[PDB]
Amino acid sequence: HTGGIMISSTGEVRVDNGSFHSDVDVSAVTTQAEAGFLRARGTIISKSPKDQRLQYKFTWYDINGATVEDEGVSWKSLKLHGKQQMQVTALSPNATAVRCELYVREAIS
Amino acid sequence: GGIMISSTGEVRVDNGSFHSDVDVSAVTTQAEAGFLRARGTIISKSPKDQRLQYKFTWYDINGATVEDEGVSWKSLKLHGKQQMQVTALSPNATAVRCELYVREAISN
Repeated sequence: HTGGIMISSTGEVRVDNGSFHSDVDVSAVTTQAEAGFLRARGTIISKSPKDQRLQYKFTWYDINGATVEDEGVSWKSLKLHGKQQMQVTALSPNATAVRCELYVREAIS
Repeated sequence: GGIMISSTGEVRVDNGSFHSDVDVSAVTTQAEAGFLRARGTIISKSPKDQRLQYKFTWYDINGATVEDEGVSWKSLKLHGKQQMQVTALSPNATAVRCELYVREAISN
């Protein structure tokens, strides 16, 4: 038995695997915060009717591409209801961070 | 089984013995002989050979699809850690934007 996955260049990912169907869009940007800090702003949108549990976290990078130590930050759970959008945010852990990346994980069934 | 998606375009799937990992970039376009050339990069993030399929879809000023007879899903082989640029030319002058789509099958 097989399923399928389709990815778009805009960040949309859909999975269709037997009775399991998900369709989520993930994006993030950094905005300037105070005292030389950045603030990550992410958007996670479901485009499918059934509730979907997922987890997310941001990671941070400096000008060289090195990962910036981010103490006490782990994967956080969300239940996205059908067609719900959620906004997620994180303050940079130190002023050397120039960029963030948002990761989202979901269980395929 | 699970999937991980990133804001920089990575999609990683792990499902029993099935494993895939790729990154799909944003599309850029440029003018070319009265048409637009679309470009995207697909990057392997696995040390093993992968194969997937891709297609470009074109849109007009209002986001209506600009029908492209004949052109559909195409195969692409990616050696471990290889980076491949894929490209398409606009079918006609009403096309102003393009999106790149990538698909694969998953199993157990």
